[PDB]
Amino acid sequence: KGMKIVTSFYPIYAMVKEVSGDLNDVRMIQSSSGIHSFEPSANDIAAIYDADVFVYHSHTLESWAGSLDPNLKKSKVKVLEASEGMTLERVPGLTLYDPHTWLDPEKAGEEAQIIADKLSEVDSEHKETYQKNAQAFIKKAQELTKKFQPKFEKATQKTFVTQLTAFSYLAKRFGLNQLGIAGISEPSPRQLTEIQEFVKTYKVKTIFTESNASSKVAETLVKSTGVGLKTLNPLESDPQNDKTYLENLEENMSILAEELK
Ligand SMILES: [Zn+2]
Ligand SMILES: [Zn+2]
Ligand SMILES: [Zn+2]
Ligand SMILES: [Zn+2]
Ligand SMILES: [Zn+2]
Ligand SMILES: [Zn+2]
Ligand SMILES: [Zn+2]
Ligand SMILES: [Zn+2]
Ligand SMILES: [Zn+2]
Ligand SMILES: [Zn+2]
Ligand SMILES: [Zn+2]
Ligand SMILES: [Zn+2]
Repeated sequence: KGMKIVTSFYPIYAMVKEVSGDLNDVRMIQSSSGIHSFEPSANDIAAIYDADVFVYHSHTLESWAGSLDPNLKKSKVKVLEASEGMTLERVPGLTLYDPHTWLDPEKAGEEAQIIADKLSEVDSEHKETYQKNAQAFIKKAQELTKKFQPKFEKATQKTFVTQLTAFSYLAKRFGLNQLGIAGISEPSPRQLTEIQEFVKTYKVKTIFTESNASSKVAETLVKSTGVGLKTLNPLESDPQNDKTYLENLEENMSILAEELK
């Protein structure tokens, strides 16, 4: 029992719980369905306003976080932006940035260090603990990287196609390249030829889709490309299981390393 913390979505909950080292109680706004386009409910906003601290990933994703001001209401709350001053990257083809930072383990460690630095500024008593826990995270996240950097170096092919384009940072970590499919749901006889040419050019043996994807899109994908489907998890929603955040990242990069080697 300590500071009452409430987080936006899963990865923030996980990072705050790993940095806090169970020093205090942490909760998460239960974001039904999508977190990428979601404005909070009455209970959620009222409960974050009655909490010791509420932390969110970035203003480029949780736009509704900047609409808060405890000074003009119940002001028990400290609003922390876990990714303040991080180096995000514009989206190709165009100001909009790609907020999917947390999928890169080293960038996840960067965000965890920021979280620890901002949480020790609010909880002096236990700063030595925060800085400690985070510094262990950085180590693990580092080890993980060194575990996969070589097998992705030996990787024959370094490109993967996905229905969910949320892995730019994970790809840049290991020198890979992600691409997207240009057919969504009933494709034309011309779009079919184009997709065949695309699958040929890039020698695509498998198309990746969001975890718990819809069946209607998977069916048309398999029918249009002619290849099987594997699953990648953006961790936008807590996959209820007993695995640690870095283990959930290792899962994604294991799937990738198997497909590419
Ligand atoms: Zn208290
Ligand atoms: Zn989604
Ligand atoms: Zn997303
Ligand atoms: Zn910001
Ligand atoms: Zn950075
Ligand atoms: Zn001290
Ligand atoms: Zn404390
Ligand atoms: Zn490195
Ligand atoms: Zn399903
Ligand atoms: Zn869990
Ligand atoms: Zn491991
Ligand atoms: Zn899993």
